[PDB]
Amino acid sequence: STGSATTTPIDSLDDAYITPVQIGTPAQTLNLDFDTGSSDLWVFSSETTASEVDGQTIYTPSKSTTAKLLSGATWSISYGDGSSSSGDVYTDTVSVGGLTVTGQAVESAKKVSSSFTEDSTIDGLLGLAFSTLNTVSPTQQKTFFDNAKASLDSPVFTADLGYHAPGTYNFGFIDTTAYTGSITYTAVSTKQGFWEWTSTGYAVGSGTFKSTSIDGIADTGTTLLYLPATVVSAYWAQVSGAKSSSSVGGYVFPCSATLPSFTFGVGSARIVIPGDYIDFGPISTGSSSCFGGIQSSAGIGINIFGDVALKAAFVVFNGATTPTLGFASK
Ligand code: NA
Repeated sequence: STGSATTTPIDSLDDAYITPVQIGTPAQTLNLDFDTGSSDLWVFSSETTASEVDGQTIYTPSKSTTAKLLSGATWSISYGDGSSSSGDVYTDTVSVGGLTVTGQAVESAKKVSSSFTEDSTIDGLLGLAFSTLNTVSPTQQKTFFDNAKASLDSPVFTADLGYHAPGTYNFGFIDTTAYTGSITYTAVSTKQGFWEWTSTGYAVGSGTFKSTSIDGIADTGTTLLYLPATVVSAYWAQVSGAKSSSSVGGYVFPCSATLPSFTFGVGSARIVIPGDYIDFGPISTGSSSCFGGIQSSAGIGINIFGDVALKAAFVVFNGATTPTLGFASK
């Protein structure tokens, strides 16, 4: 089997991407944030505290003839941005892009933090990291990918995120039309439950490439590119008037600037992030200070290849017995 679904930016900055997901029978379609940095499929639901719902579409298990309470199971998750959610669990039929899993754990939120409530466009998350991070207790649950895997034509999914445009998540096949050149595969460590890999270095604009190992994760659920402070300082030093603002919470730059590209290494291959991809616009409406898309990972404890980096590539998440990541230009 395979599946193929379009993923759409939630706003003009590509802050996140939503993908329609069918849950239950008859289908209830919710728009979920596919997150390769977490392992829970959770949704706004008929159980979510009413004051914490503001415009989201909810899953109502009582209306699904295939829903069953996973008795005694609870979940609770905290993300890198300080957001959180928790609740109970149902099993139900879940379909993505025509690929169906029966018996998928659907984590129903009873509580969500303010950042979820305030984002009316995201109806929940669909985690795509390794199932060892799933927070369901007392019986940990599998991701949608791990449940689908054995049915798939190939044990892979691919992320093809757009810059200010829709893109695609495919399951079970490589679309050889969706990228240029060849795919370079690199080793993954699953020790922390993430798609963790080591980039071979970077370049700023037309500068020379610096060969240096940068361990980090491929995380579609993170907007920005978080890298070591040395790398990030080297990037923003090429932008006149850029600075790190403790008041704003990262590097800002004059909105009048033209940003340089940023290149990262994948083995001997190179992925180029155009400068435009690194502009996240005014820090507040009408400001002439703009927020940067490359930020320091210092204090986060891991480097994160988030959407800024991933949307410059066609990315293969190879979930074979020895997992690997693949990157191609596009
Ligand atoms: Na922000």
